[PDB]
Amino acid sequence: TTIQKYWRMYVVRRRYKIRRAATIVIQSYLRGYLTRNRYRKILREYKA
Amino acid sequence: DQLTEEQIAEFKEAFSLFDKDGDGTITTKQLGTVMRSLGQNPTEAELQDMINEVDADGNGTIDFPQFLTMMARKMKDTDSEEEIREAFRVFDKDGNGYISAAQLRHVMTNLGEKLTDEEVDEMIREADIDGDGQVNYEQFVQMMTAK
Amino acid sequence: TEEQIAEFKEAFSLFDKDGDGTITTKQLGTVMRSLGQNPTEAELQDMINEVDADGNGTIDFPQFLTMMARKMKDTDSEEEIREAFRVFDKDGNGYISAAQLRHVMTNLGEKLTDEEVDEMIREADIDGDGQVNYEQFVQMMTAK
Amino acid sequence: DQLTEEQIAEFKEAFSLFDKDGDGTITTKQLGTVMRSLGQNPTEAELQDMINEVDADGNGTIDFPQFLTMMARKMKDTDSEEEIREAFRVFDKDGNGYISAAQLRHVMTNLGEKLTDEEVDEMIREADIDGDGQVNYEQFVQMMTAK
Repeated sequence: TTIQKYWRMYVVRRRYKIRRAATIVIQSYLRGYLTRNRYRKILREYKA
Repeated sequence: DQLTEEQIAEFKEAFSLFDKDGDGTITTKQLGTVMRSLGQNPTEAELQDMINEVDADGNGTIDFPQFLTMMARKMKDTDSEEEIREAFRVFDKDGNGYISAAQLRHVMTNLGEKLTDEEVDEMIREADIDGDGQVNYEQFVQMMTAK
Repeated sequence: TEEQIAEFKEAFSLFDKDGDGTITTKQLGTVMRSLGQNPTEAELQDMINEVDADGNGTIDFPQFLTMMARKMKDTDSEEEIREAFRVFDKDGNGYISAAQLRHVMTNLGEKLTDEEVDEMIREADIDGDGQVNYEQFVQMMTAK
Repeated sequence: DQLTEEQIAEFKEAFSLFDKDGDGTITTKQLGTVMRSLGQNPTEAELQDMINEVDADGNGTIDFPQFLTMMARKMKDTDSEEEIREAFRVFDKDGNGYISAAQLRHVMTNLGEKLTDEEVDEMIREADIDGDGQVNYEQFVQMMTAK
């Protein structure tokens, strides 16, 4: 029983941490394109 | 015995993760999934004990203060992975650290907390155990040590 | 390449409104996200603290280029994002629900604002309950 | 910074030109036209900065000493047509180096300084700019070469 509980919790924690890291990278990438759009708008205004 | 604000923030983050309703309530099954996700170390019987301690009022959902309370209890528990290694050695009939996957599955499922074959196959994949050939569990308990 | 460094200097000068020649930490992060790299909030603060260990709050160009090298190392290909989404996707065919993505993104790591959630939902044109592809969304974010 | 005699002669010739009254105190609106026709490449923000300096000097009217001083601060500016070509290319949506005259007009007028439609047509005119067709960048190169 101890090994069952320990195994299942460690596996779930590991998968949860992997998912959290992947989604944090995804969130950074999503902020990326909006910031790129703002920077492109600034460049476009300066060129105008 | 109080959780550090870093662990408090991480556990509130997981709390919001499981806030499918979003009102600050956690189901008992949702609480068990949270327990597995956080790496805290209860027994299924201990899980039911924590559940009924929460449900002494009868709400059936877990709030954040009592959440921090049993998390303090759980870090006070502080199980050791060397005990897990000794349990494996007792489980290992050979005693050399190499035990067949069939024996592991049988002992793993037919004692106390029964497990589905899907979970056993997932553990085999995680522990790279071979059904026929003996595969050392020392690597998998080394990964257990990370918690 | 040299053209990349020249464009980085151009952005450095244009963002600097006072023209001092060294950007501010808030401007630093803004241009970090604007230049194309994807800074995770923990590592974003990590590089912020590494730069501001001197405490000036201003970013000099040589160290700026060095941590541009750090950023381009940090940059993740579209394939990793698609694989992560597929792992999150129950179907596994590249079609994922937007509601699940919204909740996962908001809860995990940084808190994602509702306006930003709507922004990425409209960009990806993924229905909240429907199963729509996340991939072309990833490539068009990369292209921008 | 003091220029040659011919420089100041040309400057005073333009001074007499735009001085419809010949008083010697020219308002800011006409001073901007003087600056642009004289050979400078002034930013509208830089023009407004010059206007603020004139207003600090007072009366919003230019004098030839102030005129020569702001010459001395303005000749230092120099622009390369490659940068403007890159600006037009990034203005171009397709990125092939060819942007429609209507699209160019809309892109230039919607943001930045709200340049009037008649001077946009004057851009189209005298440069063989095709209204519906995409604008040749060599036309713009020649226009900036003529300044």
